Amino acid sequence: GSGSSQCNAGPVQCCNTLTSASNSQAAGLIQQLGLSGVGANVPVGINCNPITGIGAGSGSSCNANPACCDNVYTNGLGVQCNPINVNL
Repeated sequence: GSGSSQCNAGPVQCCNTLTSASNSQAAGLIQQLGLSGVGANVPVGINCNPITGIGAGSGSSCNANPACCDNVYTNGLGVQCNPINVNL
């Protein structure tokens, strides 16, 4: 097991903050990568990494905010991050 059982759009992500692309944190990153097409209502994951360390929490989960994203860039910017159910 890799720990990425959830998320059909890729591997499981652990974001420092799940917010919208209208957030200054997100757009800062978005504009760092030069991402066009991401509107203000678009979901994004701030500082997201792939949760591939089984053992953190109840197994695989994020201490901050767990999400599934369409794309996650190495700066940690995720696009289209939907919140994962972790004892939601």
